[PDB]
Amino acid sequence: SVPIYSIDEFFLQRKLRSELGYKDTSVIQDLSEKILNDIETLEHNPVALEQKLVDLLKFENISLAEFILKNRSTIFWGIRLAKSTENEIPNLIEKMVAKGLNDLVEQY
Repeated sequence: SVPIYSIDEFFLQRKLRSELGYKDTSVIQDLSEKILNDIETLEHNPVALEQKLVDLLKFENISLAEFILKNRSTIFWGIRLAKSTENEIPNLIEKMVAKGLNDLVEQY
């Protein structure tokens, strides 16, 4: 469900606008980064991450948690690939160092 190549820089921002409905960009910018910041901290366990995501996205009303749960690693490392411009070559070293997670086999 959704490869790593498909996830561009503004992938999570577009998914939030379509599902939630937020017209404003700076509401999406904070909310996209706020979900991403929760993921990196709670990579240690999946069940604790669902507790926070249910609160941010405002309960079963919207939900959208299972979509982020299955793609938690893919989106976080996916957006980091497209974000870095000019200083992208030090980030391509960081992906080699950050290899505690499973090997995402994907090339350009």
